Amino acid sequence: YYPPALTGLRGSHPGAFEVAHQMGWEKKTFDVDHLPIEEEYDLVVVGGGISGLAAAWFYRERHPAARILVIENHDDFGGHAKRNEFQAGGRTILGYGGSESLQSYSEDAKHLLKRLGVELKRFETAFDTDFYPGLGLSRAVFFDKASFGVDKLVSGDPTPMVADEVPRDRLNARSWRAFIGDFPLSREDREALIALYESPRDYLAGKSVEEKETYLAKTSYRDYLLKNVGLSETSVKYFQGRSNDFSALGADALPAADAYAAGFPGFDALGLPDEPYIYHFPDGNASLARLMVRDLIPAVAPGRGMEDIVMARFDYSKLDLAGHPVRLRLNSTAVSVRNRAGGVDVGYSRAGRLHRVRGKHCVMACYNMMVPYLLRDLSEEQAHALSQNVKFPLVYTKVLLRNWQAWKTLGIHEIYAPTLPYSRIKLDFPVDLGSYRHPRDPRQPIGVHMVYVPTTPNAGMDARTQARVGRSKLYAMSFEQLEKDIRDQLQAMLGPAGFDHRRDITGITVNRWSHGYSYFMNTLYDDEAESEALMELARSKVGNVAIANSDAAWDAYAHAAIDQAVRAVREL
Ligand SMILES: Cc1cc2nc3c(=O)[nH]c(=O)nc-3n(C[C@H](O)[C@H](O)[C@H](O)COP(=O)(O)OP(=O)(O)OC[C@H]3O[C@@H](n4cnc5c(N)ncnc54)[C@H](O)[C@@H]3O)c2cc1C
Ligand code: HEM
Repeated sequence: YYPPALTGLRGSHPGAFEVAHQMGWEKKTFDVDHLPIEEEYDLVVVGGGISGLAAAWFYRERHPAARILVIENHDDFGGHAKRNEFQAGGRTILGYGGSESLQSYSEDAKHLLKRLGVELKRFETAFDTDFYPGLGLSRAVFFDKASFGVDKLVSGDPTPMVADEVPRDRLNARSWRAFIGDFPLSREDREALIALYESPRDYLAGKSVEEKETYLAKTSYRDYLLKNVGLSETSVKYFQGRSNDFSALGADALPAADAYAAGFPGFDALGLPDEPYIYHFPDGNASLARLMVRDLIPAVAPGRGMEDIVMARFDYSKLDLAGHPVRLRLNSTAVSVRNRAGGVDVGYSRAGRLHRVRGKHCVMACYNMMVPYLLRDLSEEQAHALSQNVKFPLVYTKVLLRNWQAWKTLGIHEIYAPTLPYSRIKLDFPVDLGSYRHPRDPRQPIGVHMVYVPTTPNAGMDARTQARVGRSKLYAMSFEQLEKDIRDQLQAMLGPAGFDHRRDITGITVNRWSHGYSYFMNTLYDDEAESEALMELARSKVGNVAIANSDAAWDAYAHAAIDQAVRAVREL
């Protein structure tokens, strides 16, 4: 029993969500008040992600002898932080199923990393930052026939990005004029894009700095480019999907002020008033989850420290052993949380069967939108606040390739596709850590990472609706349909250099994050003071039940997941 080696439809896989959807969609309720209490703990944690795991860890630090149960509905621990594995040519090749890297922090977060043996500066040498640039490789843009008239792959992209692992002097980029000159657009559209970089103008002339800023927070980037810079509808399509990965929506939902702060073009002349993105374990932040699980339940794997975790062998049969004071219980959907007698009764469903356990304390570390269906003591106001945290769907696909000669031939290590389902397609980060060595030889297998976000661009939707509609679209897609999109797009982009998707793909893992990033405050649709009041109301302590998850901070980062766990534990 070893989830990390599974391929196919992963992420929120079949079996993880059905009981939750009976509560959320059908309003079925699962009461356990008539069942005997089976087990008793000091702390019961709902949700086995980084935040739930952190809550167990900090609670135990404060209560060394604590008995702790973690209830988790996926078939593996870690939530968004999942380890993916491939086998090729005798060796394991690692990938990240979701939460990707760390930055370089509260004292509590520092204290957690140190106690786990995570030295952040180790990545200065573990991340092979000059590997792809040293091979002469650059980032490219892929234009699709349907949108631009013809398929064209344009390399040498100098566009600077928010979470950039490439040293800026090492982009192997061309000039804006040279690079844009190759765009499959009319001469007029190319001149207009080029002038965007070569000859910025004050497109908001007349307005003071304060009025410009107000305007930019209430105007989408797309509209700013359309109405103020004057780019054509065909030009702006170049920008449509650039924000898909880091914000979970396209340029039509990106506030222009947020585009400015992300380094997007168009603002240099308005008169308005970086760190290497290399903190990446070979399986992403699943290492952080695995680190905590081993530290919490030492029978699961041997060793200690950030080096040997990478290839440590986890025995899942040791996760949920009684007597062991910390127990992690997978494939288990919590359905009921109720204060009683200075304790908390927790009900969960497992293989269709209901169970009841007790803790003195409870931390709700699951999706915040799930909490109203579980916590029976919520006022209507707080339940409603919780339900306003509408999470964004994302899909992170791992693809194993026989070789990557087609990438070498095309001179690329990463593609941006403005309008296709997958907007980000890249050879995986080259990272050597512990006994794991990143693939090096283009004749040999390598992992590809690629990001698909089911946005509905230019429809007039607010962000919450784009999120919910995105989930409807994902729900309506079989694994077969997802696989076709992968193979169709890889074939169209790499086909010209000899790629053959049927011959050259030797593994596919689709991590379906239907409930991906936490909601965050979007100044195009939300009022800041109202949004903050909703946030603080939603995470309010309820008796002996505290609420965590990154959701509780409206902030989709592993460090928010840790700090919300810390706050929750201290309240208890
Ligand atoms: C695709 C993607 C990429 C990301 N990349 C990064 C990155 O590079 N850096 C970064 O800092 N952050 C990143 N994140 C943010 C990520 O959400 C956090 O880093 C962290 O993984 C979230 O931890 P969590 O514990 O808050 O939530 P989760 O990981 O979502 O854990 C909550 C868990 O509770 C479970 N649960 C829900 N309902 C129930 C129930 N009724 N009973 C039991 N369990 C339940 C859920 O299924 C889930 O497994 C990324 C997120 C996504 C989706
Ligand atoms: C990949 C699998 C999934 C798909 C395709 C999916 C799809 C959807 C859709 C279309 C909705 C309605 C739109 C919305 O309100 O956001 C929804 C809502 C919801 N989902 Fe999921 N979902 C999945 C997984 C999960 C998981 C893993 C959980 C919890 C563990 C979950 C719990 C819920 C709940 C509770 C709601 C109700 C939201 C509310 O009432 O506020 N779903 N999902």
